[PDB]
Amino acid sequence: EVFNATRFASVYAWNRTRISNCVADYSVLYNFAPFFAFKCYGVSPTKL
Amino acid sequence: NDLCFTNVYADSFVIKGNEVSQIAPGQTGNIADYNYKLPDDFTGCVIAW
Ligand SMILES: *[C@@H]1O[C@H](CO)[C@@H](O[C@@H]2O[C@H](CO)[C@@H](O)[C@H](O)[C@@H]2O)[C@H](O)[C@H]1NC(C)=O
Ligand SMILES: *[C@@H]1O[C@H](CO)[C@@H](O)[C@H](O)[C@H]1NC(C)=O
Repeated sequence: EVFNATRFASVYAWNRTRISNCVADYSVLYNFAPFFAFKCYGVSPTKL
Repeated sequence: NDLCFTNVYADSFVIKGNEVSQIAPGQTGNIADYNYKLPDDFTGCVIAW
């Protein structure tokens, strides 16, 4: 519901959701996303 | 012109304009991840014309 949305706001108002109390399987991160830039800085995407 | 190399590999492939900037040691993208990944401790040159 952060990736199935329809009105990702403009950058001047960067919508900020909070994700807590959950199991983060980033395979659903990959599925809604024909990626062009997955640049991770603090962590490696493979070990997420 | 003042160096001696044990062996030299010439990998050749035609790619799109942004993908030229893509090809480098330690990069990301659809090409640098699934098509051609230059190793991090690369010792060589890239040529794009
Ligand atoms: C950022 O956009 C998200 C998706 O549109 C919002 O999450 C949802 O918002 C709807 C209301 O539009 C809620 O009913 C739903 O429970 C869920 O929270 C999110 O609120 C929004 N955040 C901000 C700060 O605008
Ligand atoms: C958005 O939700 C619809 C619901 O049917 C789904 O079909 C679609 O694939 C989703 N798209 C994205 C980008 O999440």
